[PDB]
Amino acid sequence: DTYKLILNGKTLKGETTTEAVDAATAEKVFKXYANDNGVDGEWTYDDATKTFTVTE
Repeated sequence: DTYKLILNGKTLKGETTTEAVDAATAEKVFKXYANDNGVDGEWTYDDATKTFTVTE
């Protein structure tokens, strides 16, 4: 399935999707997009849209 990440940095904002078998593969692609943009923060998940958000 298509999983999405919304990257909500303080100033650096972005979005990305990855095709993955499970959510917690997608989350661990997304944490390493997030951290390697140099952006960390609180993490949420929306099951209905398969979308993570990291908010700095």
